[PDB]
Amino acid sequence: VRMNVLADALKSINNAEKRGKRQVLIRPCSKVIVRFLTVMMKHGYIGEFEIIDDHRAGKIVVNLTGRLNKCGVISPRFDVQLKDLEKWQNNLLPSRQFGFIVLTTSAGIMDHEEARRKHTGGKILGFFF
Amino acid sequence: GKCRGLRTARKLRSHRRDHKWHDKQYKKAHLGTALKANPFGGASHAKGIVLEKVGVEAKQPNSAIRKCVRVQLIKNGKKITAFVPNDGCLNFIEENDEVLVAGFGRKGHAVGDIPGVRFKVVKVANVSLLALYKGKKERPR
Amino acid sequence: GRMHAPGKGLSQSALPYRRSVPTWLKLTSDDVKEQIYKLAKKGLTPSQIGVILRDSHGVAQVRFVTGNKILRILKSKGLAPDLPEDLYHLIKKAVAVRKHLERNRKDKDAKFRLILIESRIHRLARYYKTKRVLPPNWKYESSTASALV
RNA sequence: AGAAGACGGUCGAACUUGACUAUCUAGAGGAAGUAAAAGUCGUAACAAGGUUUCCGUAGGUGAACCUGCGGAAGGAUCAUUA
RNA sequence: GGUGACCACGGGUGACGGGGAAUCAGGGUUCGAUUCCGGAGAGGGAGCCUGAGAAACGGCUACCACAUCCAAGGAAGGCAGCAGGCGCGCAAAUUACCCACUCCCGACCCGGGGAGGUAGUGACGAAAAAUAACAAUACAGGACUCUUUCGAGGCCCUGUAAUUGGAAUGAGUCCACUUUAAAUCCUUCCGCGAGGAUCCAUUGGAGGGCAAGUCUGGUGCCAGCAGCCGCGGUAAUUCCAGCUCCAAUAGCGUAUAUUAAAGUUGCUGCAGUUAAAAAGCUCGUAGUUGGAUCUUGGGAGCGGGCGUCCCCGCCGCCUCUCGGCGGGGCCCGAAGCAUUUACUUUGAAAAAAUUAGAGUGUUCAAAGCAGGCCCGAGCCGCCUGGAUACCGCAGCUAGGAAUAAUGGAAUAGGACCGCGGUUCUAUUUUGUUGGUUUUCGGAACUGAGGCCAUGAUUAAGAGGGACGGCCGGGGGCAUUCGUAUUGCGCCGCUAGAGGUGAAAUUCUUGGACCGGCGCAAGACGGACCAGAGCGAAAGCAUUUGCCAAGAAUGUUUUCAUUAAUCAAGAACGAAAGUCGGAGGUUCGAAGACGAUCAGAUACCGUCGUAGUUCCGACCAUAAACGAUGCCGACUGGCGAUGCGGCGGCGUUAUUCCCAUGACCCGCCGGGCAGCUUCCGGGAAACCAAAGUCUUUGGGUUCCGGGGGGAGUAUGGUUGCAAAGCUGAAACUUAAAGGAAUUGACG
Ligand SMILES: [Mg+2]
Ligand SMILES: [Mg+2]
Ligand SMILES: [Mg+2]
Ligand SMILES: [Mg+2]
Ligand SMILES: [Mg+2]
Ligand SMILES: [Mg+2]
Ligand SMILES: [Mg+2]
Ligand SMILES: [Mg+2]
Ligand SMILES: [Mg+2]
Ligand SMILES: [Mg+2]
Ligand SMILES: [Mg+2]
Ligand SMILES: [Mg+2]
Ligand SMILES: [Mg+2]
Ligand SMILES: [Mg+2]
Ligand SMILES: [Mg+2]
Ligand SMILES: [Mg+2]
Ligand SMILES: [Mg+2]
Ligand SMILES: [Mg+2]
Ligand SMILES: [Mg+2]
Ligand SMILES: [Mg+2]
Ligand SMILES: [Mg+2]
Ligand SMILES: [Mg+2]
Ligand SMILES: [Mg+2]
Ligand SMILES: [Mg+2]
Ligand SMILES: [Mg+2]
Ligand SMILES: [Mg+2]
Repeated sequence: VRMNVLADALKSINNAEKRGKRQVLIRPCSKVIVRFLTVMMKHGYIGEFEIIDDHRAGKIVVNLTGRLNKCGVISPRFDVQLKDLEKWQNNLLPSRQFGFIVLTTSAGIMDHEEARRKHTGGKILGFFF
Repeated sequence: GKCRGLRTARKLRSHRRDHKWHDKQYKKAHLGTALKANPFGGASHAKGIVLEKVGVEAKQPNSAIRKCVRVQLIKNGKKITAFVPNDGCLNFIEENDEVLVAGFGRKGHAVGDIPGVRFKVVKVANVSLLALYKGKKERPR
Repeated sequence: GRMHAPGKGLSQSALPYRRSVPTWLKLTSDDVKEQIYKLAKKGLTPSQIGVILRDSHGVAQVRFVTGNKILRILKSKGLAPDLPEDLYHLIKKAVAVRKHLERNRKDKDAKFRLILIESRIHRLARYYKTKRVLPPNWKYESSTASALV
């Protein structure tokens, strides 16, 4: 069933941007969704998303742009110990020149660059690039 | 698909464990059989006594007689055919003469022709065929 | 796609944004709790009350009119049933399957619909044991079931 | 003080007979496989393989085999012309 | 009583445990008997003395197991100390010299140490590194310059030769010295010590993988070659030889264990339409996995780029009931404690060697750890090192609270001198000690009040549960009918008919076949019947009744995380098959004959047993097949149809309309299906899904790792038995196979 609500959503926003779809809604919604999408907003990977408030769960509607090649999700949230952060961002991103492993540490949800500035580890969620 | 979860380190380990008794190359190595079966008791070469000289008929596409030796190994008393490599060297080896027999390179496969012959002769009465068939060291007497 | 059947259907109820009462309604939190009250008294299930109250009567949803949901209104006054309405509907059903199985020992079909039903019972039961509405002891028994309805 | 000694008890190698399990092997004679690869008797299969083929089960048969029943198409018909 | 599939218990090991090793894009994989740490045993056990300290083996006591001398009464035996030998063995050193170094025991500066060092053996292995260089010729060439080219000047070159030529050196040998303990070895050097014919480089190759000759001899499917592919049958690029070349090269070969290679064990990270492969189906305990939802925006400042936009310290809470740095504060000392963790970050602790890696003319390097210097040595001495990082998990400490669980108030409770009643008992206090009773301080208990905006998040395009009107060859149990079929009864007429690539056994004037009318028994439910229906899969169709059960839709019905998949364990499971029983309609293994055929113990015929038919037990398998696990998400079209709903525009009917109902036209959910396409997949065939996969991981179940041997043997278990389930190896084997292509033969 709905186990992981990212994988759910991120499939459907990778899986639109292939078709070139202009915008998409994501059915279940969550806090973690919002908080990881707002990360994608900063590096440009999407445009402004506007969350509907069906009284229950939430829907979102994501303005897409052309720019997202793929976003995916590492499904079990392994615990990343900062020394490993490299070994991951080697084998999970296309280059050292862009690509963003979104993860979730002590000091909020954020990309790997921002966990490195603050010097924290934590749990991998996914990656967009 | 695969089990993929996070407290699934065992279902995984124990999965990748048994699905090696379906590997062939480990069930030689880790089972028992091999050490029990190969006259060469896990041992690179072995010494044995030449009990007679036997020509073997090669596998159809290539007709020829191969010129091997029935050996009996010391350590086991297990018998053997070993193809005496290189031309006219069977001529050297006489009966009842102590030979150091090594493998063929296929470790169990019989090589090419020589149907069902894993072993090749190397030494003969502490000499080495390579020295004899070159004519460097003569036959001892 | 359902617990125990292939049919992967969806047909469900669906409420609006709005929750605030819809102004037809007179009654008030009291006169609804006066009426739930008299229906449960007469002998109806917490579902069945919610029913009578909407078709004939007026309340979209009790929950919105009063503070709490029907069961709590019965339970906090002590008109609530012995076991959950939701469960003895399964038990009553089981005992009905039992009966004709006991006359017709050929019905292979009835011998899921029993096994399934039994299993949808046990399954239910063992949260009602962790949510602690049932005491940690009660158990099905075929024999004692027919009585329990 | 005090040796040799003797009654008792305790750990207990050892020896004798059972039990188990492990491992390893002796064996009259019997039946497979493989080799392997050129003998005889057919010709089962692949072409509509001359009998669409195959599964399971059964029964039969010098041998492939054959025949029932239920299947399968991996067919030799994606159709049969209200 | 304790342990157990979070896999105990049982068995095995080519198992003394760590520290590391070689491998290695990241992750592992195997090895670690190996000098450092930890353990054990001295043929095996047991017991012993003695000892602080031992159950001590360079003690002894037996026994067992071994074995020596003998005067035959007796006696002495323990190398898994060092040397050595034997046996085993594919597989491993000298009866060497010594306390000089490091250390230890002693009563001890003084002896001893096979601990240890030093030699010898020593392609276990690692480092460095000769096996020649150079001038001039003779030439053999080729970039400037010169020449139309041929030629030449020549700064450039390089090939072979003459060695023309001397120069240089080491390998050796050996005066001498150092070394050391005495040597040896090394480092130092006198003296001798290079023209190849020497001071002499070999091992495999020379078709390809794979760098290197269809050079030349010989053999001629032999010998032989060839890890695989292969060559060899009279010119072999393949054998044996010759010459030439290539690779590495002082090393180099084959023996096999093992790692990459292996995206062929796949955590990262394989696969399951057909290639090896998804249980027949379903339930289901462990396990794994599980929606959303709860402090924030914002404030105050310092600092980058009147305000706006990045960048920092702040607004862990509570306590102060607790310390104190006659009444104090001030806040640290204590604890509510981080709900209870999981997580993350910082410490501390992590034996050295190894490792990573600071520093360093070991002549470099493996190494070594020193060295450097100051110094003309008058300095009678200075200066610096012996860096650091990692060190899993668990354990310890401290920050953070991103996510994951987990917790707290609901048949009432937190606090609020809120108040009392009951009891308790501590101790200050009555100039001291006892008694009684108090006040008070702290428990415990408990009457009765005040306040607390006093407590339930929502209902999942999750689930569970109620109700509604349909729906459906879903299941059972009754009941009813239909034909044909054979059987018989009767009657009519008459001689052939059935069967067939043709015929006969067969049935028949004892009148068969045919015709008619009657009964019979059992079968099976024709057309209607469909990419139509239902169930789980086996699955499921004459009428009617009854009996439960179910999907779907409908639903501002209720419950509220209850769920998915699931080892283990259950329910059902064509046919065939088996025990019971009932029945014998046809068909029909087996079985009998006729033909056909070279034969047919086959097909094609004619009989007909078990069984197909029923009721009762078992069995538990299919090509049980969509050769597609189940749940969950997403991505395009377009047509149709089953059900339910909804809406509309029709009308036939049907009535005055209606309600309907029957058609039409839409929409909506979930069903069975179709086509179409450069989504995107896909080896290919193909596939709305086999799509979302090097852009690798939504959850989870099963399961394959070349083919056979083999679904065999053996073991276990179930079964009355067929058999079912679990399920090896030796051996052999190079492809077997799959998808598509041309062929070519049906
Ligand atoms: Mg289920
Ligand atoms: Mg096949
Ligand atoms: Mg052993
Ligand atoms: Mg010994
Ligand atoms: Mg000891
Ligand atoms: Mg002892
Ligand atoms: Mg000794
Ligand atoms: Mg050796
Ligand atoms: Mg020594
Ligand atoms: Mg070396
Ligand atoms: Mg030399
Ligand atoms: Mg080659
Ligand atoms: Mg490997
Ligand atoms: Mg790799
Ligand atoms: Mg594979
Ligand atoms: Mg299936
Ligand atoms: Mg009919
Ligand atoms: Mg099972
Ligand atoms: Mg059956
Ligand atoms: Mg039957
Ligand atoms: Mg019977
Ligand atoms: Mg017949
Ligand atoms: Mg099967
Ligand atoms: Mg697939
Ligand atoms: Mg993958
Ligand atoms: Mg295999």
